[PDB]
Amino acid sequence: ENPVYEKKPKREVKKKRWNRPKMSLAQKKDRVAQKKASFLRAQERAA
RNA sequence: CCACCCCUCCCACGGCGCGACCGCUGGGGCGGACUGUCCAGUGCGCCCCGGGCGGGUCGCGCCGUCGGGCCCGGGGGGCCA
Repeated sequence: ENPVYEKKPKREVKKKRWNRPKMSLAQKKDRVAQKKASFLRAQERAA
């Protein structure tokens, strides 16, 4: 009788990011700086 | 028409210090993610700037030059005029 497809109307999206963004070079380069500081004050406090 | 004496036009090229324009670019603040075996650190989206730098566009001031304009225009020597 009526095979034609009435589409579902695209509601206004508030646009929030459920996905985690890609970690930038500055952050990645700085983490390994913080880690190699954290390791050397885990010796200076220790020894 | 040119050598002589001031001034004046646009165009060309080079220099120079200035305006008005896309990038680049430390710090002040919203907003959110994120990191570190101390509370401390790092991008990020709207904007704000304290700045400088050239790229070229665009528009100036002034200087350069046996400059180009039938050597623009106005106050003795050579022209297949």
